[PDB]
Amino acid sequence: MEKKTIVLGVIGSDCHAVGNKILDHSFTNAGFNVVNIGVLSSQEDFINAAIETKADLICVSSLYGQGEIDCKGLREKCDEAGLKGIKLFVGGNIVVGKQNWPDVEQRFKAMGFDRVYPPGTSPETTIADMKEVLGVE
Repeated sequence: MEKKTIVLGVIGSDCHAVGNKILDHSFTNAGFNVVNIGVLSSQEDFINAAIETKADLICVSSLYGQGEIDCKGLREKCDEAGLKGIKLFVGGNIVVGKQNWPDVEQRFKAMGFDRVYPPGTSPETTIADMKEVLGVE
């Protein structure tokens, strides 16, 4: 519930000249276990890194570099049910497009067990990482 295993990949909370801050409210945040999963999103190799964290909040700020394969890879990590991380947060996802976004996650977000980060993340997004992923918002 009050899980302390947040793992972030690819881009993320660093601040890629967002012009806000550094985005130090996702790193430690609640002083929980801060671990990096790595680039790409490769859920299979990150299953071995799930032994490490065993992240409840599996986030990858992968701009479709994960692909719809590895997107459906984390659906299989949930549908694994062996390893937790039923709640994912799909950072980036596509590019600039929220209001009337693609048919990609129109159907994949139909289930949308995960949330999505805007094309210009803020910690308002990770306010929701730690919110909905504790259990509910």
